[PDB]
Amino acid sequence: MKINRQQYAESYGPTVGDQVRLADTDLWIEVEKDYTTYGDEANFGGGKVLREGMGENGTYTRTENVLDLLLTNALILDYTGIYKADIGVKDGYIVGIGKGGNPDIMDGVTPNMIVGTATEVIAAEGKIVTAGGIDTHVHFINPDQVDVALANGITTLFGGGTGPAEGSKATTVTPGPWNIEKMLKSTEGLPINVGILGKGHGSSIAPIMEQIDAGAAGLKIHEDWGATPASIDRSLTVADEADVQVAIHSDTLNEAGFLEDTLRAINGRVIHSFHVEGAGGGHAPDIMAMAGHPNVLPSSTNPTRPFTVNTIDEHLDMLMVCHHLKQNIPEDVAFADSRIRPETIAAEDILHDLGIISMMSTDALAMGRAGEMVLRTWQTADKMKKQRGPLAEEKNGSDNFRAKRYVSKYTINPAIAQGIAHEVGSIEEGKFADLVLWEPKFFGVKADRVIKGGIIAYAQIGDPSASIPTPQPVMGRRMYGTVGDLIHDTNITFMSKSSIQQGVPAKLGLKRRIGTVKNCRNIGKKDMKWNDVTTDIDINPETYEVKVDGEVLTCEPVKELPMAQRYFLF
Amino acid sequence: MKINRQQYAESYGPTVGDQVRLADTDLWIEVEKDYTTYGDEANFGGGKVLREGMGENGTYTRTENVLDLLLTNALILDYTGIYKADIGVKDGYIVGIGKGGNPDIMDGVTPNMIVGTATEVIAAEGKIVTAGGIDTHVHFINPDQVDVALANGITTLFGGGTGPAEGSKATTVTPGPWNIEKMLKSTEGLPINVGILGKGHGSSIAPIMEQIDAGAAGLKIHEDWGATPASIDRSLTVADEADVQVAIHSDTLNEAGFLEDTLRAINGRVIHSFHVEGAGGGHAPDIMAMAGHPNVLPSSTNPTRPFTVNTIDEHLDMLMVCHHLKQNIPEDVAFADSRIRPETIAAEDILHDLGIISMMSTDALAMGRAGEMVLRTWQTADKMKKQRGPLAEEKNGSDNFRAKRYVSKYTINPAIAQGIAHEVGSIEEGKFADLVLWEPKFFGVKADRVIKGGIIAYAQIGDPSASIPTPQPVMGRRMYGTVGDLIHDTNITFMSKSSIQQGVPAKLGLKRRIGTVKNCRNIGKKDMKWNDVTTDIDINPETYEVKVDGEVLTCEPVKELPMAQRYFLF
Amino acid sequence: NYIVPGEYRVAEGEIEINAGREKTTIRVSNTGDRPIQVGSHIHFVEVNKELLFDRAEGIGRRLNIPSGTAARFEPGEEMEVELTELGGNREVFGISDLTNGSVDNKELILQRAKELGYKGVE
Amino acid sequence: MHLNPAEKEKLQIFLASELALKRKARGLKLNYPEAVAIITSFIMEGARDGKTVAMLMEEGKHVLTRDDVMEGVPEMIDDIQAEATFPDGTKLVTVHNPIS
Amino acid sequence: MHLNPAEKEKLQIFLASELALKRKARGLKLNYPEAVAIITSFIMEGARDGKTVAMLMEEGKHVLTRDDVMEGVPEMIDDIQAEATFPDGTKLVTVHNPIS
Amino acid sequence: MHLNPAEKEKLQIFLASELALKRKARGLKLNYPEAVAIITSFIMEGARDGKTVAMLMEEGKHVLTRDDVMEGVPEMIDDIQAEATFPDGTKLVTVHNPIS
Ligand SMILES: [Ag+]
Ligand SMILES: [Ag+]
Ligand SMILES: [Ag+]
Ligand SMILES: [Ag+]
Ligand code: NI
Ligand code: NI
Ligand code: NI
Ligand code: NI
Ligand SMILES: [O]
Ligand SMILES: [O]
Repeated sequence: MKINRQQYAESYGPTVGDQVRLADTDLWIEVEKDYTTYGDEANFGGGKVLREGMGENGTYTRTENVLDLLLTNALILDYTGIYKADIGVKDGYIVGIGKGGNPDIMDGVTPNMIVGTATEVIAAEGKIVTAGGIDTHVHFINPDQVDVALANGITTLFGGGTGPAEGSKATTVTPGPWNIEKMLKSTEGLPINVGILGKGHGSSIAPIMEQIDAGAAGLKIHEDWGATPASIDRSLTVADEADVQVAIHSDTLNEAGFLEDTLRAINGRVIHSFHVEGAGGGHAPDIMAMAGHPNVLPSSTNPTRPFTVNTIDEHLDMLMVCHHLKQNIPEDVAFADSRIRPETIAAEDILHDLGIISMMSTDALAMGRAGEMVLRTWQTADKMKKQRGPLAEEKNGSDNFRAKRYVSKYTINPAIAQGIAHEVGSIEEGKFADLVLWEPKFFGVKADRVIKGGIIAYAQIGDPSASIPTPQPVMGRRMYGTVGDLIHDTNITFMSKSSIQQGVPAKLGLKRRIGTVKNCRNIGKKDMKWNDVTTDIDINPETYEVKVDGEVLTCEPVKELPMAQRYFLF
Repeated sequence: MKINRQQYAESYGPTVGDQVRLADTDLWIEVEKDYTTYGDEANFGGGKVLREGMGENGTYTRTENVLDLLLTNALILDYTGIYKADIGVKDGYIVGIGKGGNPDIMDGVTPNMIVGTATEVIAAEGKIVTAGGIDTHVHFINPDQVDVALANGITTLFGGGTGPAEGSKATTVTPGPWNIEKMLKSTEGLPINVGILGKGHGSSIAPIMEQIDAGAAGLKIHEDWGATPASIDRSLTVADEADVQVAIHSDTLNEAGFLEDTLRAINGRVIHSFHVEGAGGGHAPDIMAMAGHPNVLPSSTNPTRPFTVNTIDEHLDMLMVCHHLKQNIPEDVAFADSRIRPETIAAEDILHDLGIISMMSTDALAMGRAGEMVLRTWQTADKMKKQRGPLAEEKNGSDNFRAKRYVSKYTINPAIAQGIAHEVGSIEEGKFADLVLWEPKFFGVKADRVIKGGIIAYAQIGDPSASIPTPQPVMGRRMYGTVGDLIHDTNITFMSKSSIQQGVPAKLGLKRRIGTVKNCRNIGKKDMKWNDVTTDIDINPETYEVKVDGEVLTCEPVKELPMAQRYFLF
Repeated sequence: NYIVPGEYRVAEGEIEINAGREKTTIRVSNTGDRPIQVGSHIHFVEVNKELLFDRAEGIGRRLNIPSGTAARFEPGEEMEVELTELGGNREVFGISDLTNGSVDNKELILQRAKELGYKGVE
Repeated sequence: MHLNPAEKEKLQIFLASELALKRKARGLKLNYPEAVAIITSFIMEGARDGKTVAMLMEEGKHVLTRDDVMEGVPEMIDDIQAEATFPDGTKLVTVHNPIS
Repeated sequence: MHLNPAEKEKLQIFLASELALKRKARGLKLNYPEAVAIITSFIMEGARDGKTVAMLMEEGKHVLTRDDVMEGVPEMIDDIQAEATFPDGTKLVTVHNPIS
Repeated sequence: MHLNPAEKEKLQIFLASELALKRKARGLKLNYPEAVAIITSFIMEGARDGKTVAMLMEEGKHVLTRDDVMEGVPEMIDDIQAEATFPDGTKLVTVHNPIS
């Protein structure tokens, strides 16, 4: 008995060699392999396969290789591959990627993926499943920002702030032991993973280190606090001792040094370069040359992503509003023209496409959009396919190479940079079950269901008074993972080893899962999945033209993007 | 001095022999008796009776027969009677139904109903007061469902789910120890009573029993997990040992047996038959014959309630959407025609009226409406009065017999079936103070105030910025019973005896009141208040005609219902 | 190049289900007066007692139909179905409690089937 | 007014429908949420008018045509579902493939 | 805009009033929440116009008549209360027995 | 519809703008939140029409004049900022000193 491939894909989702369009982009992903045994596919419903004595095992207790949750028939899109599998979850972690069901009667069942009495079922047939997004440039300004992030598939927020204080409105900084303690307690109520950055500023070690010991997960060096040689040096000395990541927003004004001075202060130590293109901040005009160095883990923030016809007019005025610039102060006009540069924003698109910028991030509510990191990653990949063509590495007419390079920028690479990729950032066995289901039509635009620690936290779902959940209005809503004490078991507070060894969680009464930051100081550019390119980036001081391997990097801004007016009510 | 009965009822609510219309139905309830002493009625306000030295006692401490709360002048509608009384509450329980005030100066004061310094007053004069509704068919899919339930007078949710997972979207099942633990923790944040059902599926005892030991309050057998003879048998063996209720959604497809096979597997043991009419699920076409048996506690779900001109067109399409049926697959069309039957939906109205179906429930968000169990109970009673006339048992031109039969279906009978009627389900001394106040004009449509454990949890109340609380907009709002730690003291998590003996509440950090499930295995149809009829129900396999005592049960669908377009903005 | 958001472009060819397993055709009659619908993965010998077929030929087998589909038998309907072999450990537990072990124990399965009135035990 | 949770939510659908209709009136091709809002509100106002579920299952397929909406929107909307209070109480309407 | 909690809630009343007025314009007898929304919005827009509390206590009794509403709706509405910003600040208007 | 948090919030701005426009049409001088709502909605509907950020920075300065608003309102509004989905995705518009 045979099924044609159209009916097969309608029933079970696509299989090997089938392609799927990403939303309304030109991007196609191809199923590389499939873990199923054709005819023994798992499915749940009236008269379906996951029933007692059939695809559900009626014998085994939960401890005996039985799952808490099976996602059936998922199309996984991950740095590790684009492929078809069932995903098994237990104790809030991914324990099996393979083939679920009942070894009594089915061939090819992964031995720890038994569906038993204890197993919940999520149907992922016809869905794309990704890791939750890891946003490492978050300003904690307004708690309403969390649902915005969840609705676009973000599951981890790394950054800083105390709410809409000016320090927090400019910088990803929760300063000092008391503010860090207060925000770790606030974090108990946020239905998303969190790590808090301290102030990376001081000329003595102790005022910086005491933030790490208080529960900070890393540091932020920001020009607004003095991105001086001393603050850079002390922060990195603290980070090397504490095993945490340092983010940097460098001295745009070149007040105490040029880029080469900042790099000398860094002295080959590991650092995360935020908004490396520089519209969001940094040494005017050549900060983006940071992305060539082997000790730099470079991220973009999202408003420059990708280069469009409204980008420059929007950014010149955004900078005027953000900085309180006056059009009748020539120094303010010169500053804005030194900072907002079509030459570097255009080159930023191509540096992403080449694997020279490794990471995306938001800059949520400071100079970037909390719900648009995933959205703008795919808009950039789509623009680059249109302007540069399929990458050489591609095969079978698919965009799988470009799709792995781009999904890496907001999943695994930020996790690696932050020292948290042991817990989050990819769909791999042994990692926390932060999973996002997408309808292909909505891929990268609006998440269907966001799973946090193996329970749904957020869902596009309809009328709660209705007979079934699909009637209007369908909107983003918090689910049972966010309610009561379950918000503690489904989310991770990431903290320094020292704060954990010193018992800060018990001191503050933290009930959330505690994640350990580690393995941040022994990494570089070579560790960024699919985005590992080191090269000499030349930025012309007079023309701002960007050159890599003697070749000027330029592209046109586009008048239209996919994943825009087809989808959004405003 | 005498008061005419119109002025008496305007001031204090109705008294003996007075009748009250239920919303805009044809149904009239008559005050059967009154606990007051005429002239010593309790009331609260400027220059009123509950004042120090007068109707309020100024001597007694709280422990000395003083109430925490008095509901003055309530018209109680309960299986126990339709009558006028004050209701006294203390330590979150109903301690006195009778006559409140001050024995210093008043005649007929119930000795434990002193109004003292410690007493709060709710005026129930001109209100109907009922028990909170007990919904035993809840799918936990979307937390927004709780306010929907509260707004229509429901105070207990029994069922299962982990949120909008497909398992939960089809079945009232929280599967296995880990999912049960996670949802008991979620329950800490839901301002309503909850009991969780495990998966009633397996061929070994241990995988089923371990759910009971983990904190489940009962089990659900659902065809989607295999409603096989083995799963039915093991579930009931577990229930008989654990003293919990089993709900069943039987094998609609007749795959492993017909109805007589399911009844043989049950083998005279106690079981709750969900949506017994069968549109919501069960042996095609004769499942409703379950409602004749002495060991079956039969419930309807609400979308079939009552039979209307849009019912069949709505249900055929609802089933198509729910089941993903194709109009060009003859097997799907035959299935739908075998399951959606005017003959059984029409007979279901009359079986309710005769006391042969004992219970209502929602099927909230799976195939039923979270806020319409109470609403559709009274719409059904109204339709039956119009089509069948006053029941023979009625006297004085009132509908008191029909009103007690119908209020029993969503209060006391589900509580008895679930093993929780020691705590909830009726306005009786010694039970938890879950009370619903209704304006007669809004009776069964929109609750005025919902009291949970003696504190208001939910209220129709207006502008929070206003001088008084009655200005627009008047809408359903959560009240102080839902806020902070008070959500723990005002709500009950119902759990198995074994989970309680094994210390699960302490293990999980549960702060809510813990209710014990018990006395579920030693009951039958005879225990269903006012709905205790056993009889041979014949369902013709060819015509689907229903016969009781040799007589075909049929009625017409109605074009219009009360408690509909007069009240609802959509 | 009309764009259908999220559309598939499926490869050429067909998917063969239950590849390499023995197939068996048998005649099955619904002797009851109510419809019976049988899913892809129920041990075929354990179906509704009122389905008449050679029960021996259902042992160790299930319907050779796409995963999650069913065969429908209207009241009085007789038709042929194709079976495939169970895989994995070829053990069945629960369902109608006819096997509770290896499907190799044909005599014991048929003895229980006959005793409980599963039609068609030869 | 005594608004319940659903009455408050469903006010939003009417509002999105009013926004979408203004956008259609100034000559825009409508997008996915606009098209869904227009057809949803139509169903709910139809129930309020006292139409049958059967009438609204037919009419909902003729509210918008493919020349009213952006490329791909017809194919994005498999069906539109809405519950509203008919004269005989709450019922579910599903409009299948509302736009061709 | 600096919306406070009440300004956000009271937007809902205006919206329900717009919905109700469209339903009246296509010839429906109005129900309980529709009638309340129309008279409430009238009061709040009256305050915004600079009318007195006394003018709105009179006018509110003539916004809808029993021939505009369903059987029983006049008897269900004892009064309609609304607070709005008059030129002399927030005041309470109650319209007693608005519909006969 | 799949509404996200911002789509739900921004429905409120359109509604406040509809309320304000009705108040302007019956001859009221508009207040601070009314003026902000009108100019904000204009920007968001402009983005939906496919105008550029540059066009809306110019046009937004001519939506209301000081004779449309109360004494002091022009001086209370330093600028009005709105993000909306342009054909090239979300962009920020700021209209500086929108009312003179
Ligand atoms: Ag800025
Ligand atoms: Ag700035
Ligand atoms: Ag259903
Ligand atoms: Ag269904
Ligand atoms: Ni920065
Ligand atoms: Ni920033
Ligand atoms: Ni069911
Ligand atoms: Ni159900
Ligand atoms: O930033
Ligand atoms: O159900």
